[PDB]
Amino acid sequence: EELQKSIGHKPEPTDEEWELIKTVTEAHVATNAQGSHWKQKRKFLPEDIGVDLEAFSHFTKIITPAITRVVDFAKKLPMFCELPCEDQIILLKGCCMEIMSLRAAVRYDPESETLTLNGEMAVTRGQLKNGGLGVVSDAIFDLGMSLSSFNLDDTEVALLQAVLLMSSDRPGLACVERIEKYQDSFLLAFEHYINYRKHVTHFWPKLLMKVTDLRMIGACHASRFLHMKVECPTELFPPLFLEVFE
Ligand SMILES: N[C@@H](Cc1cc(I)c(Oc2ccc(O)c(I)c2)c(I)c1)C(=O)O
Repeated sequence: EELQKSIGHKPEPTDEEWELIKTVTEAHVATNAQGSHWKQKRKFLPEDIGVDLEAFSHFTKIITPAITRVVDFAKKLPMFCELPCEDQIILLKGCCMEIMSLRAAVRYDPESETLTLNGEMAVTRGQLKNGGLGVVSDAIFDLGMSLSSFNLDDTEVALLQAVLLMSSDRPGLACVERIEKYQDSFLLAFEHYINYRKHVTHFWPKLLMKVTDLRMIGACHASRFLHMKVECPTELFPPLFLEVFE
């Protein structure tokens, strides 16, 4: 590999990696709300709506499905299934917001300047921000605008998600080595898929910087959550939302 890159060849996926790629892609497509017809099926949140009580209410009433779809995505990855229960929980809690944010970001529309949540609710920066996210909204929107020129396909989005999922640095993990090895497997297949796609200069390095940003979005959301349960009541939070962000 290192030798091949030296010569200047950009290795494309092996047959082994194409299998992994098909698996991850299908896992994402099956659990991606509203499939590919999301634009027609989206409804714009009334300009008047939107910590703003009602805005927060709308978002939190649909976060349960969004969350379980992330779990559904992970369940369809055999590597994820090989991990012990404790690690599975830790990986899910860790990447949940990161992946949900990605899925919202990739559905940014310059025309309306909105993101689409769960493929059905189109919101502006101001609305998402006032409904509880604060600056996390700015971060997700900036990412979305930024990603439009990356022209990511379902496979690329799927692989980003898999890389986020398999983070061996989540506190409390037991299977550090194994999870890192899983991630390396995804990263390699990812880079090979990107060579095959032939996008844009320094594409791969630029994409990896997005991984870091999604990381940040997850972390700031944790802080936002602490700010929220100081304001909003506790009864305003759905049970699964509480389980994941504790
Ligand atoms: N759109 C995604 C899922 C998704 C659903 C929702 I509601 C989102 O807004 C949030 C998220 C966390 C919060 O604490 C609050 I308040 C609002 C986002 I960002 C993403 C998908 O397609 O799976």
